Amino acid sequence: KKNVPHGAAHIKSTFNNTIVTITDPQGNVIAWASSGHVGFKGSRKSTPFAAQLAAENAARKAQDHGVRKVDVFVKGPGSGRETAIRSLQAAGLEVGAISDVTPQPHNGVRPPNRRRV
Amino acid sequence: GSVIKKRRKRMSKKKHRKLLRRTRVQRRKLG
Amino acid sequence: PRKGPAPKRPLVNDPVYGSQLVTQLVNKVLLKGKKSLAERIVYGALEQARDKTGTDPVITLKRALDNVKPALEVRSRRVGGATYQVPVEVRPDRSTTLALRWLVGYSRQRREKTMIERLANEILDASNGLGASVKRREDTHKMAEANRAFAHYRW
RNA sequence: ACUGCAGGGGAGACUGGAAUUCCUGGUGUAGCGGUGGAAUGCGCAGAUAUCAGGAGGAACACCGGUGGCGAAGGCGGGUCUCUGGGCAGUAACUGACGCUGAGGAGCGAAAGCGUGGGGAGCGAACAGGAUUAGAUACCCUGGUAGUCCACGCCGUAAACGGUGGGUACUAGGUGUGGGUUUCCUUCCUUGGGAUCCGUGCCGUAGCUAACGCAUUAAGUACCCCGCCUGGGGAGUACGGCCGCAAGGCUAAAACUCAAAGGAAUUGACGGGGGCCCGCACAAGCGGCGGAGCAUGUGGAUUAAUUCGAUGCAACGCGAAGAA
Ligand SMILES: [Mg+2]
Ligand SMILES: [Mg+2]
Ligand SMILES: [Mg+2]
Ligand SMILES: [Mg+2]
Ligand SMILES: [Mg+2]
Ligand SMILES: [Mg+2]
Ligand SMILES: [Mg+2]
Ligand SMILES: [Mg+2]
Ligand SMILES: [Mg+2]
Ligand SMILES: [Mg+2]
Ligand SMILES: [Mg+2]
Ligand SMILES: [Mg+2]
Ligand SMILES: [Mg+2]
Ligand SMILES: [Mg+2]
Ligand SMILES: [Mg+2]
Ligand SMILES: [Mg+2]
Ligand SMILES: [Mg+2]
Ligand SMILES: [Mg+2]
Ligand SMILES: [Mg+2]
Ligand SMILES: [Mg+2]
Ligand SMILES: [Mg+2]
Ligand SMILES: [Mg+2]
Ligand SMILES: [Mg+2]
Ligand SMILES: [Mg+2]
Ligand SMILES: [Mg+2]
Ligand SMILES: [Mg+2]
Ligand SMILES: [Mg+2]
Ligand SMILES: [Mg+2]
Ligand SMILES: [Mg+2]
Ligand SMILES: [Mg+2]
Ligand SMILES: [Mg+2]
Ligand SMILES: [Mg+2]
Ligand SMILES: [Mg+2]
Ligand SMILES: [Mg+2]
Ligand SMILES: [Mg+2]
Repeated sequence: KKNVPHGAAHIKSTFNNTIVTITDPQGNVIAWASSGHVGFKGSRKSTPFAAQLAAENAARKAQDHGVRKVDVFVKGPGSGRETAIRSLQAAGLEVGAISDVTPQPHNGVRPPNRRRV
Repeated sequence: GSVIKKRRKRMSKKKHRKLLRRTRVQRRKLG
Repeated sequence: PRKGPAPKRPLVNDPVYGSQLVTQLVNKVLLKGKKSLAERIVYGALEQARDKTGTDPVITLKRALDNVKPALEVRSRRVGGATYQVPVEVRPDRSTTLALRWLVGYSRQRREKTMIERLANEILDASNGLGASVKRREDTHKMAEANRAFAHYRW
């Protein structure tokens, strides 16, 4: 019963996963279908195919609640950063404004030890 | 191969420290 | 090999049928050098077929081949600690040859007396979409579609 | 001394924002996390995600550099307070007051130790998961000390430029940092030149075993100090001094070897890099390993089972004919 025509697609594309959330402009999530939600597991959730199915699922579920017009906040150093937003484009949302919101620490918390692989 | 010269010293020092740690108690603290 | 692709071999038109796919399917069927034998087998299959088809036999065989033609296969590759498969598009000259090679392989194990009418009913049931190679088409297809996620490694 | 100058030099107090974590709430549902692939793990009791607020700790993105400063170790979010050194110019002052420095004293990364705080993140130990023949590891999930603060202790680092300090001289070329000074001076160009102090690169003479150094010397000389006298034993034992401890400092001998070493050359090799080729893989076709037999060989046995061939490149081989 919650009807809102405008929204924001927050996209988090980490080296393992992609998470697409559709919120109102105020910032209240409605749909969040992610790369595990679309059938995937393990290392296959890092792939752009999983990205462009998770974004499609999020887009359709958000349209079911009535969003035509989304603006995208993308974040993360993952490979599903463009496949996802074209998936939202081609699943019926209008892309609107595109930004980048990847956090940039002003040399704050000490990072974990480098992998000796 | 100048690192070999460091490795011999390293092994000798390592074994000496291991012996001291084997004896940081009345094994050696009495003596 | 290393120095580009190798030239293919031309295949001349069939005398009985003004078509090349018969001339190439018979060569697939060929084993140990009995061109005569394989040719009479293919011709007997089509000439047995026309009675139960009514349609021209090469038209029927084209209908079958359009069914059993592959589009996208499951070619393997190992990258890290685990090998997996890659969905890759199949060019038509490979696809038709693979399809009719499947036809020959599964007609060598189908349940009738002898291979003349074995291949004959193979052709008609592949033109009608019910056969063993037919079901291989849509099981290899779904196996490759379940690995489309790895299509981003195209060598 | 005076006038200027540059600077993350130091200390103290206050203070700023990003980000991580956690908490409170809003939304919202079945995943999240992680890997080469997983699992342990987190979540379905509402996680991940997203929004708002809040708590706290640590480090201070962009500036930022090859740069600057400091004796070295080291030093940067901002502001204020206190404070050290350095450089240039004037020639006002003193008039050799200099250099070095055995001992000695101070300073001295990180780890560590004591007491008291603090603790976000990271993270020795530890635990689980994974890998593996094993895996006391590398990878993952957590995670204690510690990392932070105050005050003491420690006094060691590849504390390195592996190059002690001072001074004088010995082609240049080109950057960059801080001053001063002369010419088109208002043609502004903030160009050209000179000089002082840095800081780099390249290079001559010279030096070097070579690598290379080369006005910031590893050149040419002088002064003073520290240190070496083959490799191990050993920076160890004993003694002593210091330290809460860890341990540090000083520091041998017996014995043993004929080497140990440094640079460079040629190859070889690499689970190094690049280019390429080969039925090498790949795509196929047909086989062997299964059966029987032929033949050779290992083994065995016999009176002899002649001898040779034993990865590829020995084994239907010497043997293209053993009754
Ligand atoms: Mg200061
Ligand atoms: Mg915050
Ligand atoms: Mg907490
Ligand atoms: Mg909550
Ligand atoms: Mg949250
Ligand atoms: Mg006088
Ligand atoms: Mg002294
Ligand atoms: Mg001190
Ligand atoms: Mg410390
Ligand atoms: Mg402490
Ligand atoms: Mg302790
Ligand atoms: Mg404490
Ligand atoms: Mg760990
Ligand atoms: Mg373990
Ligand atoms: Mg303080
Ligand atoms: Mg030392
Ligand atoms: Mg250092
Ligand atoms: Mg030294
Ligand atoms: Mg000197
Ligand atoms: Mg200079
Ligand atoms: Mg030079
Ligand atoms: Mg020399
Ligand atoms: Mg000796
Ligand atoms: Mg000692
Ligand atoms: Mg003693
Ligand atoms: Mg040596
Ligand atoms: Mg050498
Ligand atoms: Mg060499
Ligand atoms: Mg090579
Ligand atoms: Mg060839
Ligand atoms: Mg092959
Ligand atoms: Mg056999
Ligand atoms: Mg023999
Ligand atoms: Mg042979
Ligand atoms: Mg005889």
